[PDB]
Amino acid sequence: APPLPPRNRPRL
Amino acid sequence: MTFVALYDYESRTETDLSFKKGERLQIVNNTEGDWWLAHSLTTGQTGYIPSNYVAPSD
Repeated sequence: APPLPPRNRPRL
Repeated sequence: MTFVALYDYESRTETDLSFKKGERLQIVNNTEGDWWLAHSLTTGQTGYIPSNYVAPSD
């Protein structure tokens, strides 16, 4: 399966 | 336009959405990065998914 992408930038 | 899963995906955090290959998904938010908020039209559940595991459907 494809590599998972990094998690999105968390919003503050 | 709906999307279909190309692979199964098992949630890695509570607010992810797990899904199966072939599952039809509505993309609800796709402006926050590589992870999209999706609603399964098959299971009714909603959560984040890796955008590279799904593709546009009919």
